[PDB]
Amino acid sequence: LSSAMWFSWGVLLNSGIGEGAPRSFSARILGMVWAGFAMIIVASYT
Amino acid sequence: GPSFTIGKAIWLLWGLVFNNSVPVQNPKGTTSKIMVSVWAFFAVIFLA
Repeated sequence: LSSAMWFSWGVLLNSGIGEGAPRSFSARILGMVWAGFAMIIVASYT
Repeated sequence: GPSFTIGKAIWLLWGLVFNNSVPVQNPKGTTSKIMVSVWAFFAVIFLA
């Protein structure tokens, strides 16, 4: 669904667009890992 | 009611540029979302 794509793009770019809520328990770990990966990528670039 | 305004888009963009800390109101249009994302990418690159 478009909600997952919007959430991923917002997390990567840190824009706040969309209000995606991954209520699935398994999806929560994936979301945290994706946020950590985005933070690591940004820090490495800087 | 408050769908969008010219004075609120400026505030949202200014907040996005400066690390996106201040609260903002998201737009209600699919087309505007792409522009917001591109502006966010530009802001992150500029801050870095």
